[PDB]
Amino acid sequence: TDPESARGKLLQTAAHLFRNKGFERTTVRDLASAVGIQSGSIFHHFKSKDEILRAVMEETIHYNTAMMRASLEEASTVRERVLALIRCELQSIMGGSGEAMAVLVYEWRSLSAEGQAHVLALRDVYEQIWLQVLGEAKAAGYIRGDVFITRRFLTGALSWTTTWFRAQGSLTLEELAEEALLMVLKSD
Amino acid sequence: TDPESARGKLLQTAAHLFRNKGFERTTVRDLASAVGIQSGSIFHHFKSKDEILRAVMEETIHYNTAMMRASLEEASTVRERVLALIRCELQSIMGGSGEAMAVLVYEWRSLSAEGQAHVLALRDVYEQIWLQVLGEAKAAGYIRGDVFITRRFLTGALSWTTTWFRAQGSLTLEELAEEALLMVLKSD
Ligand SMILES: [Mg+2]
Ligand SMILES: [Mg+2]
Repeated sequence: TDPESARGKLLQTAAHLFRNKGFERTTVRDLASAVGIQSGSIFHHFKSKDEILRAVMEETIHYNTAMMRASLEEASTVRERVLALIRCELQSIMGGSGEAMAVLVYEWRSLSAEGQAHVLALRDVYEQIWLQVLGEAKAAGYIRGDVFITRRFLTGALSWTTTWFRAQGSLTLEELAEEALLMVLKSD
Repeated sequence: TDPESARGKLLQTAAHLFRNKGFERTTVRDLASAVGIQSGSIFHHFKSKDEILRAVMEETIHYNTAMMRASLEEASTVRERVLALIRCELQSIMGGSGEAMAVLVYEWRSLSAEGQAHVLALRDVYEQIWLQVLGEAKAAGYIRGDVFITRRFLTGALSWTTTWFRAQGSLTLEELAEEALLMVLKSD
């Protein structure tokens, strides 16, 4: 969405308030004061506060995915396409994608069933990009195992990096992504 | 420890009470009634209730590790030794190792710093078995990447299986372990 539209100002500013204070502690008053409007005008753009949270999360995933596809477009070989997705995912895991991603992770349980189903639809599209690229890898002979299960293991291996990557000290994210590629591909 | 010794009866029975009710809700009275003793006699064997929790967790790890080493002893090839550790870890992740493992995972924050350092010492030994076996694999030419980082990714990939393995329906744990082996080894 458009950052200068009042919708965009509201979404982008809500992302910070939610990240800083929590969704539950962020009042409708808080958001209106931050955007320089009155409480009651918030609800000209979203049907509910729950819907603002849904849109913050949708925006983050739309952005991560757009970034992924753009990186893929610049990659012409199997090894570079797999590496592009690994790097994008790691960058998202390590606080790239910013406040609105941190909101997705910690405020997940604040979102309505209906909001959640919308955000999960976007996650489905994100996963299909992974499955396309890993399916290409499998077809070219770079992946030994089942494509869907390979993605499930890689999901866990990359996510877990939050528990240890900072403790390492001298390993960069690019080196981490390269090591992930060495694990998942038979050759690169 | 010895299951028929009063120490063993206490530890093995505490493992259930802690798993069923939580450590915090398990009173000294509860444990004494379950073992058929008086509250005050519990503390002839352990210095504290915190120490009973430490010993439940230590026993589980000692047992998992003993099982690991035994499986390794029956494996004569690199592929079977790596698979043995993957299978043992998965079996532990999926509710093998039983009540005392579930206690380790959920009651971790109830354990004292001193108890924790003891349990972490056992985890160190467990990890060194993984590093030995993966180091053998690397030496024989089966692993492309860094041994320590390969173990960190595999830790995350196996742990994450709790979030999805039941939803699959028809995949067995042995098949899951085989798929993990296909990912981590260049050949098997
Ligand atoms: Mg901003
Ligand atoms: Mg028992």
